[PDB]
Amino acid sequence: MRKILVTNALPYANGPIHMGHLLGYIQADIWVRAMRAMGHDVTYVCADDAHGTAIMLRAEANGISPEEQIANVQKEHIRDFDGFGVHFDHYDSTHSDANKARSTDIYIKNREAGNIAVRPVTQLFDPEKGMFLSDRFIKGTCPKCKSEDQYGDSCEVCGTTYNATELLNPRSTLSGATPVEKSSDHYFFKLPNFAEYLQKWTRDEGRLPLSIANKLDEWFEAGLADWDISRDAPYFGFEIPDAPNKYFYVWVDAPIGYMSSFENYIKTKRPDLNFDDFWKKDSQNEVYHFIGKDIVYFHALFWPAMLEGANYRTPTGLFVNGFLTVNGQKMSKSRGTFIKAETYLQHLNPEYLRYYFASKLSDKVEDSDLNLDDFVQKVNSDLVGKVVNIASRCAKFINSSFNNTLSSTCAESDLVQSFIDAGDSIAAAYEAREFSTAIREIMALADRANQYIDEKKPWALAKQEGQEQQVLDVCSVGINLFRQLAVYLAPVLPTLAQQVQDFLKLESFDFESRKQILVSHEIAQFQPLMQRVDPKAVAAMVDASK
Ligand code: MET
Ligand code: NA
Ligand SMILES: [Zn+2]
Repeated sequence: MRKILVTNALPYANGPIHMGHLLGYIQADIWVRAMRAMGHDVTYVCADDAHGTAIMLRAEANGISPEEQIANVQKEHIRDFDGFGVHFDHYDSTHSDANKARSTDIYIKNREAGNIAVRPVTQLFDPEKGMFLSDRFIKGTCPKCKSEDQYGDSCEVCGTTYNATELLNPRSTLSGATPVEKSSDHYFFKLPNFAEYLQKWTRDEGRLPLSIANKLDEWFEAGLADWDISRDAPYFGFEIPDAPNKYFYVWVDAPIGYMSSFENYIKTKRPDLNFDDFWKKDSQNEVYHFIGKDIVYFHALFWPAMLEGANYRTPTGLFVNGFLTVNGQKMSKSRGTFIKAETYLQHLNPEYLRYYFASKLSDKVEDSDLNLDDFVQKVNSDLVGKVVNIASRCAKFINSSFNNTLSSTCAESDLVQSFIDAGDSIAAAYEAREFSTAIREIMALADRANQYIDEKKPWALAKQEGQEQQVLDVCSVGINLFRQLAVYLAPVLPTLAQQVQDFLKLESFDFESRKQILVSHEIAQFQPLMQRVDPKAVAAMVDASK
């Protein structure tokens, strides 16, 4: 009865999608597809994160306006997401008019509720560029440990936090020039007004993964502070109402893009839904954000406080994932492991990576390692050599000898029913984001199917007097077992699933449809459904990434 709204983190419009970021997008897409295959009403949206100084820097580097820069990168991101089967219902932009309006609405409601303060602050200013400098565009000497080259917010060597004005001998990263100190009025969101609210919110059952417990404990012990939400002109972003020449910091309007992408989606595709159905405080529907562990603070503290302050509902849960390593090391251009999503697609089948990720993904916030030799072996053994070969080895006889038509009865009803009944556990694993468990359970079923075929030996039956019906019965069971496997893998391998729908002539492929055992059922001529992963193609991708 409850409908679900799901998002992925919004990528910045300042560069391409890389293979490491695909982990969370593929995780979310698998979940959405599996939940839909189980009959849930799931809406799935994303958008480009379009604002901020970093995006202005890229635009100028590329000789174009910010508006043309974000238009270019949005098309690139959509291209890459689509290439990996990450299919959103809608892909928008934080620059949209819908997001401008909702940003103003949330700000003004918070301002009138008492959650906004304005005050003059001392800020570093680049005199060459005529720009006030935010913390990530200032470097200097940490006042505590005296280490060079630290940004304006905190030191990586000793961990001290500070205002950028406490750095010794600072520099602007925009020009290298020495900044000067000036005054600028800044707008602050009064996050401390929500300390007790968030201490309860972050600990509600299902809101956050259990591992984030200690990380939040640190955060609440350290104490919440007013959040600086304004940026001075020049800034590519939304102007703050009644604050001339002041803009919302990109992170204010970025999560609002979740609302606005959804809002623009339902305006064309779900006339049965309205915005309040998901975002009014009395909503009975669910909202989930898939996000990396590096942005949990924005999503677990800033975001629900801003929503609560504006009388909107808050996310039901944050699904948090770790990072991807490659061959047991951080991804580097020098090792050719900082791989653009576009480069992978120029050399390899995307469903290789969907499967490999699924076989390792769990509900835990952990880093996943992509060992490239293991990637080749795992995908080839599991999919090409085991799962797809079950169809091949059974279809061989049905296509060649039995007019492409499965037997009129199921000769192993209990065995097939046992594969059907295993769907309940597989569905529960997908829903719990325990993808590695779902894959293991499916592969255990594939082993049982090969065990059955090996026991019956259709190749021997085809060479024995009078066993024609038994060859057909056995191969028909094998195809039915394969069909169950492909239904269960469909959230992970949607293209393979479409191909199996064509091969088995099946219009429906959701979980309910699997209860229909195929009998007297014409199938198409079998053709290979997946090529093996070629190690040279993997190496060509690595070499193209150096
Ligand atoms: C509202 S999610 C925004 C995520 C941000 N663009 C990032 O890359 O970290
Ligand atoms: Na995980
Ligand atoms: Zn330090």
